[PDB]
Amino acid sequence: PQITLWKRPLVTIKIGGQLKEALLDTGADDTVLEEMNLPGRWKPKMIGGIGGFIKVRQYDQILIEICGHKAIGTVLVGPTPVNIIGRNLLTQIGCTLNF
Amino acid sequence: PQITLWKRPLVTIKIGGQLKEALLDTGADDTVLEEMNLPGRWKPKMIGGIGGFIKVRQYDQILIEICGHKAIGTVLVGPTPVNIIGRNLLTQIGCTLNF
Ligand SMILES: CCC(CC)CN(C[C@@H](O)[C@H](Cc1ccccc1)NC(=O)O[C@H]1CO[C@H]2OCC[C@H]21)S(=O)(=O)c1ccc(OC)cc1
Repeated sequence: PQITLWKRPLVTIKIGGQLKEALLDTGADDTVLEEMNLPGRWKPKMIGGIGGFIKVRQYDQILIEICGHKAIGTVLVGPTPVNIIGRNLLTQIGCTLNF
Repeated sequence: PQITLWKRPLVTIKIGGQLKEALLDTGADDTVLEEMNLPGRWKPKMIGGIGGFIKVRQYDQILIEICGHKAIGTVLVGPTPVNIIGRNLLTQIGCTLNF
């Protein structure tokens, strides 16, 4: 689809068999989701945003479906203010900016 | 143009007579620029993201040229690590997400 930006670009995602709402965030290198239980191993990492750095759990090679488009990649889980889909997954679904 | 997301979507902008590099950021409600001494009146504001909040100065009706596309709206200035073009201006240059 072509998504205009007068509203937040929010979409439904499916991860770990659960549906959630997430923000398509071209300003994020990485995908960061709010606290949740994910299966598999994870390593502690740190990521920085506009307000500083936070501790996150890094899950590698996680299956995640975005508007019916499948992606498999790194998902960070931690105290982000909102679920964000970053470029590591936006590229996998073929997302581009156009103007 | 069409901008892929393999790398950060940085573009050249013109504001207050200065050329800068800024992120085309669908996840940013508003436009946030690195510290700079703009003239005119402002009002204080706080914006939050990963890591918490930062204090910024809100200037209204600021002209920004984004890849030759003119836009005028609210611009926040503060200790951001990156220049961020948000949805308030992205809509004005006809920017959409597409996948
Ligand atoms: C609340 C949604 C989201 C933060 C979750 C909003 N951000 C825009 C993002 O695109 C920032 C924009 C951003 C980019 C780079 C440095 C600081 C901020 N990117 C970001 O935080 O990404 C992180 C996750 O991937 C990593 O790659 C970038 C940093 C990591 S923001 O910078 O904090 C922000 C921008 C405008 C605004 O106006 C109301 C309010 C908040």
